[PDB]
Amino acid sequence: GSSGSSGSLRKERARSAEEPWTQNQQKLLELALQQYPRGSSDCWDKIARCVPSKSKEDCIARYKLLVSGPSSG
Repeated sequence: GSSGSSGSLRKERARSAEEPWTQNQQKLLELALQQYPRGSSDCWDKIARCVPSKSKEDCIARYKLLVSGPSSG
């Protein structure tokens, strides 16, 4: 765009802001989503516990995709 310094942020692997989910994390979460269903902000706070890699906030940001995806049977 226009020659500017301050503004929005650009994606970059280096930053590693939104790291991927390993077979483990993806699992620890799923299994959790079952034990700690929707409810109070605390409900999730617990889900993040089973995930020593991702945090509560991340757990919720991942759920959207988990529920926003097709699944046969």
